[PDB]
Amino acid sequence: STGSATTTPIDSLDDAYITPVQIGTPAQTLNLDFDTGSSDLWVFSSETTASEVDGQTIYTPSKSTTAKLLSGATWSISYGDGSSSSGDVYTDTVSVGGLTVTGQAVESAKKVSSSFTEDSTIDGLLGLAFSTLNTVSPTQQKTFFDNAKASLDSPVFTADLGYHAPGTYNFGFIDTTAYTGSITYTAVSTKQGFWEWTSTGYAVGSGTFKSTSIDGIADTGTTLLYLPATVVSAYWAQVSGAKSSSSVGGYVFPCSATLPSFTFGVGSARIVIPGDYIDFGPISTGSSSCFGGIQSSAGIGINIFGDVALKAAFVVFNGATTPTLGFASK
Repeated sequence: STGSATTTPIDSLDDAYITPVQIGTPAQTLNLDFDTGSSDLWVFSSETTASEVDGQTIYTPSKSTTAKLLSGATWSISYGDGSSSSGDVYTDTVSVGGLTVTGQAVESAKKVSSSFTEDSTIDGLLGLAFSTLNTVSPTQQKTFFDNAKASLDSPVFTADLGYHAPGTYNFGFIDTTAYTGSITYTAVSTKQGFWEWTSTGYAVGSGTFKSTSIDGIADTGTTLLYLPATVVSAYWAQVSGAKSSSSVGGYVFPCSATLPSFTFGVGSARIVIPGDYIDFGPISTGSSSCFGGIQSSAGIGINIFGDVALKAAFVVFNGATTPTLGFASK
């Protein structure tokens, strides 16, 4: 089997991407944030505290003839941005782009933090990291990809995120029309539960490539590119007027600037992020100070190849017995 679904930016900045997902019988379609940095499929629901729902579409398990309470199971998750959610668990039928899993754990939110409530466009998350990170207790549950893997034509999914445009998540096949050149594969460590790999270095604009190992994670659920302070300083030093602002929470730059590109290494191959992809617009409405799309990871504990980086590439998440990651230009 295979599946193919379009993923769409939630706003004009590409702050995140939503993909429609069919849950239950008859189908209830929710727009979920596919997140290769976590491993829980959770949704706004008829059980979510009413004051914490503001425009989202909800899953109502009582209206699904295939829903079943997973007795005793609870979940609770906290994300790197300080947001969180928690609740109980049903199993139900879940379909993405024509690919159907029966018995998928659907984590029903009883509580969500303010940032989820405040984002009316995201109805929940669909985790695509390794199932060892799933938070369901006392019986950990499998991701959608883990459950579908055996049925797929090939045990892979691909992320093709658009810049200010829709893109595609495919399951079970590699669309050879969706990228240019060849796909360069690189090793993955699953020891932390992430799609964790080592970039071979970077360049800023037309500058020379610096060969240096950068361990980080491929994370479709993080907006920006978070890299070591040395790398980020070298990038922003090429932008007149750019500075790190403690009050804003990262590097800012004059909105009148033209930003240089940023290149990262994948083995001997190179992925070029155009400068425009690094512009996240005014820090507040009407400001001439703009927020940078490359930020320091020094306070995180891990480097994060988020959407800024991934949307410059066609990315293969290879879930073979030994997982690997593939990157191609497009």
